Amino acid sequence: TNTRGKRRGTRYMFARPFRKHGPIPLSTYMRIYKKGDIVDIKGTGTIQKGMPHKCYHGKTGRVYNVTQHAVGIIVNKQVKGKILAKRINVRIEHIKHSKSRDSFLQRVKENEKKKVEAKKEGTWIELKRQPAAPRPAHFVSTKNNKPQLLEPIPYEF
Amino acid sequence: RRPARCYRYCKNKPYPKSRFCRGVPDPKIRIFDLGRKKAKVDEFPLCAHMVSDEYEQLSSEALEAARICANKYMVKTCGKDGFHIRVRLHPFHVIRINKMLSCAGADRLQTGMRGAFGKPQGTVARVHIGQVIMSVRTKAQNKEHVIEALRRAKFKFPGRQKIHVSKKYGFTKFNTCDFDNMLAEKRLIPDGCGVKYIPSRGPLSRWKALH
Amino acid sequence: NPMRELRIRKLCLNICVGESGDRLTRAAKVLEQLTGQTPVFSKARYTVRSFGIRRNEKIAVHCTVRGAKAEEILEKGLKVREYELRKNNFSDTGNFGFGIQEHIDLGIKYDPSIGIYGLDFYVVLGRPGFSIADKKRKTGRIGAKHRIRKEEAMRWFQQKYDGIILP
Amino acid sequence: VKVVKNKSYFKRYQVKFRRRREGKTDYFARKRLVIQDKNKYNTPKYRMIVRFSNRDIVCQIAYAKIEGDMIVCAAYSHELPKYGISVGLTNYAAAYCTGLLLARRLLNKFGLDKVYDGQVEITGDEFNVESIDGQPGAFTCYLDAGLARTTTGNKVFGALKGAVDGGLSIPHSTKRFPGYDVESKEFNAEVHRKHILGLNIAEYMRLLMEEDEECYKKQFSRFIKNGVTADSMEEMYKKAHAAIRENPVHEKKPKREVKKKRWNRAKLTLAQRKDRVAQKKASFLRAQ
Amino acid sequence: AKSKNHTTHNQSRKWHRNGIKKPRSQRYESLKGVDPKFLRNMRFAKKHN
RNA sequence: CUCGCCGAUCAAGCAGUUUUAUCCGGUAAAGCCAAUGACUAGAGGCACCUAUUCUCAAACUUUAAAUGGGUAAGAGGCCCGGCUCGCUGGCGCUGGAGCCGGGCGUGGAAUGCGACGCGCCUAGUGGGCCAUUUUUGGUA
RNA sequence: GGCGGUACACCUGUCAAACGGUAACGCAGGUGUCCUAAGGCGAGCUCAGGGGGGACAGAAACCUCCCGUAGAGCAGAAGGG
RNA sequence: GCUUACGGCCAUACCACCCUGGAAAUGCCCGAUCUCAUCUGAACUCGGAAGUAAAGCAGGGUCGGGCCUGGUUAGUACUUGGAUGGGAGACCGCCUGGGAAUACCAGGUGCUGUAAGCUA
Ligand SMILES: [Mg+2]
Ligand SMILES: [Mg+2]
Ligand SMILES: [Mg+2]
Ligand SMILES: [Mg+2]
Ligand SMILES: [Mg+2]
Ligand SMILES: [Mg+2]
Ligand SMILES: [Mg+2]
Ligand SMILES: [Mg+2]
Ligand SMILES: [Mg+2]
Ligand SMILES: [Mg+2]
Ligand SMILES: [Mg+2]
Ligand SMILES: [Mg+2]
Repeated sequence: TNTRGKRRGTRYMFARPFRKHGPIPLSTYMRIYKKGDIVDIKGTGTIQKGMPHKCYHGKTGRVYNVTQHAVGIIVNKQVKGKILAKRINVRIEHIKHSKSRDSFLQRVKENEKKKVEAKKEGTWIELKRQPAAPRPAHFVSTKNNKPQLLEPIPYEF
Repeated sequence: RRPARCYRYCKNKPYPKSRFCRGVPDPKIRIFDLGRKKAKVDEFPLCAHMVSDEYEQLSSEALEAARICANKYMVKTCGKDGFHIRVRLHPFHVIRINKMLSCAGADRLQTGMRGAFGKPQGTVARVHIGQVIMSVRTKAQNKEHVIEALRRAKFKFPGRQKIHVSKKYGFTKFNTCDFDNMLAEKRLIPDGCGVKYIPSRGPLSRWKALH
Repeated sequence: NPMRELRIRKLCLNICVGESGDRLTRAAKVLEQLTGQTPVFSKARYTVRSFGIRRNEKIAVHCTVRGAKAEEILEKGLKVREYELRKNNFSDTGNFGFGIQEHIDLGIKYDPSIGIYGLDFYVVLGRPGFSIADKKRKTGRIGAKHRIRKEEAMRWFQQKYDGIILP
Repeated sequence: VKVVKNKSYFKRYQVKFRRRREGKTDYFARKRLVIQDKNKYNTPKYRMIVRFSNRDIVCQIAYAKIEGDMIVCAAYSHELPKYGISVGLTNYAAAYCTGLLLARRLLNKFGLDKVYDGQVEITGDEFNVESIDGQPGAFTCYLDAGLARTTTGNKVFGALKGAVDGGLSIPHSTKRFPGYDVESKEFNAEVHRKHILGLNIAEYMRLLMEEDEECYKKQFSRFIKNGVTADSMEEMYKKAHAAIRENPVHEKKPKREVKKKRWNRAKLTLAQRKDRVAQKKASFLRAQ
Repeated sequence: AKSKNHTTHNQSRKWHRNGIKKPRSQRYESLKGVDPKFLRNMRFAKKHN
């Protein structure tokens, strides 16, 4: 069978991108991670301290504890057929702010920006998102765009 | 050895002779270019291939036997300096053979399928559908001899092969209808058996060296 | 032009004796009485039986002279060469060097105990501004129009010392 | 000889950081110096930057941000002629005054210049400003030596001594101050006060006149033409220390609106870049 | 007498039989594992307001 | 058993499914004129050296899918004010967190469904076999 | 079955089908140690290799210059860094 | 526009060669008494101001290498799902969706934050 090593199979996930080796850019160190914010988990082989396990590389959770160099994350991990809330300690070099909820917070502020206009104008502009509706009826002009006759080309070996 | 019916299909992953697969015997074919290989591009304009129609693996012995069959017919019909045969399949996939399974024994660590991973037996060339097996470049008037030389070498190969007279000029990657026009514009320079593509996007000193 | 004066930066010399022992420490005294400064011993990189050396043993001693004392020792060393050298003694990167068989021809009396050692003079020619590649902060490259060439350093030997360069 | 700088060399090549290729920033030391603990949540981690050119001393205070660290206060050594120091703008005494200027200027804009006066009279001994209960805490920062080799007597510790005497709470020890004997591991204070007030400069001005007055006029040419003699060295820097603690605030210069005349030539356009090749090709064909 | 070594064949059908329930993130999540210095001051900020 | 429907898809909440947004990966393919390794042929320059060329990798890879994994799609939200702290500190608001009060439904993707809600006890089983596809050993 | 082997407790790469997991007496290997530093920290330094040179000195001793993305080294297997 | 200090992203920033530039500033440069430092004041450290563009640095140049971006490759390769499709098989076609990479070609080559200073 396989080995139960903590880094078995992490040859490529913990490696660094091509021509992106060396020291970690310091902007990643000066990012503030408060409690309850959504962060991604992407382990780096450069910082061998506070590494997340390979099962959390690519997962996303929220921060519950903040320390000097690391952050406590609550991550979901499916073991066999149950999903468990894992509290893992990961240094800030292996995490980053998740832009998943940023699209939601952008829409929340934009929803509150457009409904206060209704209280000042008297409209009911719908705020709900809608799937891609069927294409409406349109006229396709052929003034300077004549339909070109296409034909299947003969076979060439 | 074992007949080629047993190692015909690309059933296993490519198993090359490397740091891990040690003990591979030397392939049967060691020479891939024959004829007047030291010929210029304008000397052998015609080119004909032996294109493979099946996704199989050709043994190194078949590549060696078909090379000799094609080489001997080109010498007697076009002279020893009137062709340049290029076997374009190098046997890199190593086929394995299990032990000589016998009745029983108090040694050899096994008698049946116990520890069945076999030792390297030979080398085959995994060919794809549409992949060239052998290429022959000759003069324009030797087309009938090349088609026949490659036709006789198909019998040394399993599966189905097609003999296709390429539109490229010799062993290059440029069509005959565009080859002579690119020589006039100094975009191609003869480099050994083929040409070297010279773009208009280098130092201008290299452009002055051509004109 | 004044900032391109082809001056000498350092005159490096070394005594490569066979192995360590009393012969080496007496060879280092030859350099300190020639250069006026305590030299530095050099250990062997590997172990070579055909040379009689092993790893991490002092087999050579060397020294470095920088100021006006460097061109003074170079003047005494070129007297033994009769103010003339070959052409291949000059490197394509400027600086050159030569060798002296007997150190007694450098202006000192021979001691019967201290055997006559042979040294190896290699002068590293320079130019005002070459220290930018040695300083730590803002370390920069010299450049093509400022580094010394072979024929440029040969003319320096023919003008400052009136030397004869053998073909 | 095989070429090492081939296409595969530059393809696989990974350039260092710009501040690393230029040899200005030590990112190994910067990571441990400017990065704030994560349980601080944007608490500014200040640092005192001391840099030396061939003619000027720079003293800055900044805190790291993602878009680039923001300079809070900056004091230069060419601002000393305003306070009396006309020459020797890069010595250990000017470093103390440039650090003292940065310390008194920072506390002036933060409104706590009346508190934390430091040492008005210079003793040279160990001094650390302490925060008074009930009063706003003392400004705490750290020394950013940069690439300077922190040897005992480096002028980065003169600006460090000038800042801790101005009211800044910078942690340090007297091991790297000029006057720390390594074999006895004892620190003498009055010998440090000599380098602070330039007494070690006055001794050099005196021994040159007593040995070779021609070499004295070469070493201190601008000292004698500015009326700065060896006997007025200690008192000149003392007047600057008093003048700095009185008027530390910097007055910016009014920006002069100019014609915006760029001197060097601009890049050749794609038309000029192609026509130059078309002209070289035509010139090569006429010659043959 | 050899047998089958390892299998995950029927497991997915057994997992979704009673459903793969996500962990219920209850309101006011617990404070176990937080920084003891942070919890010490937080318990001082609660006994004085 | 706790509820929900009763008592108005009230709305939440949920999903072996999509949608939107956001990350994760190094397999297929591709590449080796890019690195590591393997390999064929000439050619140029003063065996190498340079520019090309044939053919490859499962324990190689610049590059890189499809399918897939995680997360987010609101009142447990958003915004505002006050207060507490022994933690943090130039700056009782500098951080931070906690507590309290107030304001604002156009519940702010689609579809479906009562919550596969919360427990307790628990038998049987723990020899499996087969097919499409993927895939290892083996001539099979 | 026995003999052999240990696939019996572990580790690397692969198998493994781009989350994780995933078998065979699958593959290529490693382990029952070693280290008062080969642990900790600070400072300085740059390596492998190649080239030009330079008494004895040569294909390899030492000095020196230039080039050198790490191609060296990091106790060990391999991968990562 | 430019010169520095600290930076952010970390080659559109690198590499080679060529040319131009010193207003301030920078750099080289001038010295070793003190602090300090080495075999050696080269470096490091310290003291200084005779020279001003040789180098650094900056800005240009190259049908430059590299890098970056886009096009082409290509709806190609591959791939989700489907068939009592084809073929002895190897494999292939179609249906339903998703969709690459090199060669090749073209363009571009640092952007910017805080602070201080200067209009050759
Ligand atoms: Mg294994
Ligand atoms: Mg383990
Ligand atoms: Mg550790
Ligand atoms: Mg059994
Ligand atoms: Mg079993
Ligand atoms: Mg079983
Ligand atoms: Mg049971
Ligand atoms: Mg049981
Ligand atoms: Mg077990
Ligand atoms: Mg998978
Ligand atoms: Mg110039
Ligand atoms: Mg280019």
